[PDB]
Amino acid sequence: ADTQYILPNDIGVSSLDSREAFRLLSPTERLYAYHLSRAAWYGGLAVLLQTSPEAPYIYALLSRLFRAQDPDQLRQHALAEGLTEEEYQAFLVYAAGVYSNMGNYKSFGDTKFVPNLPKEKLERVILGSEAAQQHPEEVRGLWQTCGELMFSLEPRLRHLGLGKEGITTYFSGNCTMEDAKLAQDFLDSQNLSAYNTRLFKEVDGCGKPYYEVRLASVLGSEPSLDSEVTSKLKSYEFRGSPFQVTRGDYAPILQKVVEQLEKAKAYAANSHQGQMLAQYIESFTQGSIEAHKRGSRFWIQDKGPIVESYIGFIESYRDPFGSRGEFEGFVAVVNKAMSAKFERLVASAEQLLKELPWPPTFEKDKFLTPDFTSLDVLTFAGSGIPAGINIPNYDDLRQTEGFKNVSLGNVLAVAYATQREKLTFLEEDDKDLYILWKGPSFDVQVGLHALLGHGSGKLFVQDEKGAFNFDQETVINPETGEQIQSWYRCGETWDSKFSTIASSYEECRAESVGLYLSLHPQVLEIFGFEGADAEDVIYVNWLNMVRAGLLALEFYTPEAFNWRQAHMQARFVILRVLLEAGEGLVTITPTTGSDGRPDARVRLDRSKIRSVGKPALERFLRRLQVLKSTGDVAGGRALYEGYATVTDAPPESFLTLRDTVLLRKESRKLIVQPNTRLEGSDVQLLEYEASAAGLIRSFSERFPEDGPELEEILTQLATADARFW
Amino acid sequence: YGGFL
Ligand SMILES: [K+]
Ligand SMILES: [Mg+2]
Ligand SMILES: [Mg+2]
Ligand SMILES: [Zn+2]
Repeated sequence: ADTQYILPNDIGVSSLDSREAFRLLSPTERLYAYHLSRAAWYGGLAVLLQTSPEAPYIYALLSRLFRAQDPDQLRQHALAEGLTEEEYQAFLVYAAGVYSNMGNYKSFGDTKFVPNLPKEKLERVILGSEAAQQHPEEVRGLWQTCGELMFSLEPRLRHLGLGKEGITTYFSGNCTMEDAKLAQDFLDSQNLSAYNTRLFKEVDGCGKPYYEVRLASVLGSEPSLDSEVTSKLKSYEFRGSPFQVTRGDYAPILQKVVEQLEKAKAYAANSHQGQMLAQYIESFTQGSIEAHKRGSRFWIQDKGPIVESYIGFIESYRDPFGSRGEFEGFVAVVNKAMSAKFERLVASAEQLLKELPWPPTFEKDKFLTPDFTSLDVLTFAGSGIPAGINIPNYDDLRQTEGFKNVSLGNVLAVAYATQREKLTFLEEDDKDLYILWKGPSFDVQVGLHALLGHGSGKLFVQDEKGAFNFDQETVINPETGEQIQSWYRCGETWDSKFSTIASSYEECRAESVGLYLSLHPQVLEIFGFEGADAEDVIYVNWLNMVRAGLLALEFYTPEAFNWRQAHMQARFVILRVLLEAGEGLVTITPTTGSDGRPDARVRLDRSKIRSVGKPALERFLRRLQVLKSTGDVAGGRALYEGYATVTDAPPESFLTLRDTVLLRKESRKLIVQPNTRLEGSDVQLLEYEASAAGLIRSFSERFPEDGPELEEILTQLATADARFW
Repeated sequence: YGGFL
């Protein structure tokens, strides 16, 4: 068992396998990947600022510490100061946690984690460290500032979120959901994207709140060559509230980023790569999302590159309101062999879309030749590494230019490690099938999730004039039978309208498409299973889905009635949909484990998957798309938040089950990533041990040129914003 | 859109 809000000493650590991918790269491609990786790792540091008030200080402190003394050197100091090996290991694991999450909160669960050792003992180590002897003011200053928050588990600090009972740095501490809604309405009214923005509320002597919308850029208030953004840099009045649009957020960090983007542009393989980089540079320098969208368009047109990459404020999972983006950047190498199955999935893609439970009027008008590749990651900077990505997120680009589907092969391999001892909530005979088919069924689900999942669906949009992108005269809502009553307007996006459930809603729809189309005998041939093998993959994919729905309860907060992770919430919903169908399709039974502790069992009648499960899923999937397409947020919330409701109602009694899920939960593994170094001419790949110490070393060697400078930059930016929290 | 697990 393991306590909430701490990382266990025996937490799994896996090293990313990137040697063979890197070895295939030409000298030019290596220099390209080198600078892009540097750009990504630089930008990843901003996530610390986007996580918690104390995160940038903690990184700065750990960085100083391990720069003067590596894990084996520090051990000799720490053990001489009274720490046991167990206590030192807890600190190593904590440091690795902060590094891998770019913050002292889990990227997967948004929960705080603290060092599993006495604070006073850790103080002796830090204050007596070699880093402390060399820079006593800096180290004591850092410890004084972030020491308490490093350990504090006060209830309001335990989870990320808006309001008084949660921590967020996307907003000032005094901001609530009301403030976010107001800010979003303002942003939409000015056609300004929330992706690269943060919101700060300050009051005067009269208590009247003033709002600051701050954009992320190198440039500040000073005049620049750009006019599209600088013209927005002014004061506004919106529904009685003062609004000021500023920029300069993470400026010296983004300055490092564009330096490496510029250097990468010297090694671009084609004009599409050169142009997309110049636009990203414009985006990060000026604070223009329009510039980033232009870059994304050029990126989509760069088909099948050897070195694939993307960077910026992309995903909006961590923003409590759900519109602001967290910085991420990745560099990956194309895997020709593993891209085969996904490219033939493209061949039958347009056909399979017609098998989806909604009319073609609710589907994209012009079908675009989709891009689906399997890649090997060299760098994935930010709060975490996904198994697959579907990008860009700009919906207008999605329905005019296209989008890229990416499966991260060497990331998937890390997830393909599950001992049958850890396979909880399954009877014996189901475990065997699970081990055999979890791998292939994932490729199926991920494939459909990406291409036909996120890639399907049309948004009904009315422009500035009364013209629609759909035939409002003949298009009929299949659920109501009436003509289309609601749609998206100018300035409105998926995130802007559905806000807090936008991410989870869409992941649920995507997962449903995958689960739904996994019953198709033809899709089980593109991946090539064909027989009972194909049938087995079906059952396992459905058994894994309903098991994950139970496991999802770890990421629900009863006191706040709040889901903390979009994908897990999505999988719980699907469990609820299948449970709603009744007729003995899926049952959850509270049992007792061999260790005498509370347990549970998930039973799935495989015979009733097609007769009961599919019709229930088909109906659910249809309702999801209709409400999404029509932008029916009220209906969308009523449906989704209804299934996402967690109660101790019989017979399932989920609240009771949750306590069992927490009891037997398994901590997600930490992933160590390699480094690339320049030997003047040649680029070398540096690899590290699959351990906490190894992960620490990988970051210790990650910024050889300007490590101490980044420490000071993060400290400076944090201190400037200290009043907000 | 990212895909975890
Ligand atoms: K979102
Ligand atoms: Mg808060
Ligand atoms: Mg992480
Ligand atoms: Zn997804």
